[PDB]
Amino acid sequence: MREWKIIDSTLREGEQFEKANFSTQDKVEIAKALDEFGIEYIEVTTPVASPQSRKDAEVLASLGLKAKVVTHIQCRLDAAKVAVETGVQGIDLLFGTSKGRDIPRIIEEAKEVIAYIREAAPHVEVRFSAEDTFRSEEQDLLAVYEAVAPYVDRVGLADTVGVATPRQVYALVREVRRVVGPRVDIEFHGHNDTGCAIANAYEAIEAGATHVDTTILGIGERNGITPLGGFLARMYTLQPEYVRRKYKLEMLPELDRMVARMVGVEIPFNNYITGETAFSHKAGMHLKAIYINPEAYEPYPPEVFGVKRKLIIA
Amino acid sequence: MREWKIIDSTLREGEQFEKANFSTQDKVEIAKALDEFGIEYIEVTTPVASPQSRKDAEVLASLGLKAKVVTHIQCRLDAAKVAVETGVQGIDLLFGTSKGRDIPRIIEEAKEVIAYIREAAPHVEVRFSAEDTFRSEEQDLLAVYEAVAPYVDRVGLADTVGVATPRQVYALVREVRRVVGPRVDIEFHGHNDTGCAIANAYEAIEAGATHVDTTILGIGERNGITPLGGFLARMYTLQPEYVRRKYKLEMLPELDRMVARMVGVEIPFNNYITGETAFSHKAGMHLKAIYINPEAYEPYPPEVFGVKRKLIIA
Ligand SMILES: O=C(O)CCC(=O)C(=O)O
Ligand SMILES: O=C(O)CCC(=O)C(=O)O
Ligand SMILES: [Mg+2]
Ligand SMILES: [Mg+2]
Repeated sequence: MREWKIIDSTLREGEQFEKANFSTQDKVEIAKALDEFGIEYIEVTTPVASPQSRKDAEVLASLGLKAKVVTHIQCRLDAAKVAVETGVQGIDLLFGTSKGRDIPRIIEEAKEVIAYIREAAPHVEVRFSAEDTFRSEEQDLLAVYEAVAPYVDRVGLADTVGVATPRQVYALVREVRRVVGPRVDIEFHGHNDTGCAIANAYEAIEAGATHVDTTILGIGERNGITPLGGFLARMYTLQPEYVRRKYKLEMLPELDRMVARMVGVEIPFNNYITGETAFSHKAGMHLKAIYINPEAYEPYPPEVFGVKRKLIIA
Repeated sequence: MREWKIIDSTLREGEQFEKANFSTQDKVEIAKALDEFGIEYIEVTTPVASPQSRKDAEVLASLGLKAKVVTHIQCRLDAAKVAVETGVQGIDLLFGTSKGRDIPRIIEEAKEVIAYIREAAPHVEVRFSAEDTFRSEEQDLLAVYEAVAPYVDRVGLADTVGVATPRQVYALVREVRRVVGPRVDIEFHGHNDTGCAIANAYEAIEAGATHVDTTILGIGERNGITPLGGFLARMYTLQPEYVRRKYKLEMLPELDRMVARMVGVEIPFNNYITGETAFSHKAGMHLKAIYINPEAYEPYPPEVFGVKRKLIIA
């Protein structure tokens, strides 16, 4: 069934955006606004990055938000300790691409970090991801995921370089689901270098993924990851009842403006839903249809997301 | 095999962009620049739109470009006459969604318009599309395409409202290929309302499509269609030899600037390849990899497209 949640990573992946320079107060404002919106998880930079990243994690995790606050660390004993001490509700392990590949060792090293966390904070949710998941040799990847999955709440896949294709993502998520079973959750994180972050997230869900990483406006390393708004536009057309129940969709314009303001960008003219142009109609044969029925050339209603259409009649 | 061509529609679909107001000279400049780039087709607004659309079609078709110039008309006898008289090298018929549906009639009406064109201009390439192809009842759609295909050079599919999913596009293109046979070309046109225009174009090609519609920066009705640059980024990662042979890729920045300048927009901060941020790296563990190998977190080389990476070390 198509049930899924969003992990916002504006305060993690989004910090890796070129122009991101979030004050503790910027982060709190973003987190509170995402919580009001209904977002299920808020992921934050590793506490090990700096004394300020640690403090921010500590504060965000203690905000009393309905959303779970989770932090993203390298899969190391070092960083695990720091992470649990911050009070986060979840820890997202990333086993980085080093790595040749000795698999029961990798399995041992992962299970150890995971074991410490269960010991030291049994109520913290643990996710395990290998970096560059879609480009790793698949037998070894599945071998590691299959062995680690009984010990974790979730496994993730990361299209780190933004080159995975929708059918590749669908296929690999299906194989992961087959080896981890129905209980373990499956998270997808995808970069947008080839314009496939939204499509891939969607195919990931169709294949059984339960969690999708987004950032507001898609901010992140390079051209960033799956954007919150474009993702909701995609999901809304397919599950409109579900999506409108889950989230305060009319808040999207303000989330996009807030982050645009803070990182010093303009909202792209063609940005999903909230871009200057998202609902503009011009062709005569289009306009003549919008008068009998606004739906005729509209994928979704603009009022649902708190915006309006423009007609260009001249 | 993965052979395909691009039909640029900046001078057709792109004219339907909210802020598009192209002078005859703007169009000539765009067309010449696309021709230098290596684009195979340039599609232009219907000559029936206004006396100026007719003139522009006439001029563009007579520029002596290597690219074929083709015009997009309603599937009517009226408009066909006007179209051949302009000297275009191709005519792209669109049978609009009216339509209930009486199929041998629709087939008769289409075959007639097509027959006139063969009579009056036997060297003109004819494409047939039904509007809103992915949402039409499939048996009737395939019935019409199958009957019309022996008489045309190409059939197209249009995701008019921008809601088709990548696996739906793949499937329907496969079914169309099955009924039209290996000779007739297959064109895909997709809107970006749900962030799937690039993904869909790519899946269309994997399924056997031979032609993809793009506009520079994706300008078009609403948030527009498959953007030239994001499409090339997608294809380049998969067929780098082929793509770099076909097109002058280092011209992409200037094509994007030219159109941004003319329609009065800024290039999106995260725009594929040419956006301010397309090649910016920040995370410490990313930067430490870019020094040993720039490829480690880069989908494609920036110099290939005439741009540079940015490192954010502080
Ligand atoms: O752990 C993850 O899923 C994401 C880490 C990341 O930014 C990437 O691999 O692209
Ligand atoms: O004829 C076509 O393929 C495209 C016409 C169009 O703009 C659409 O259906 O979205
Ligand atoms: Mg990432
Ligand atoms: Mg269109």
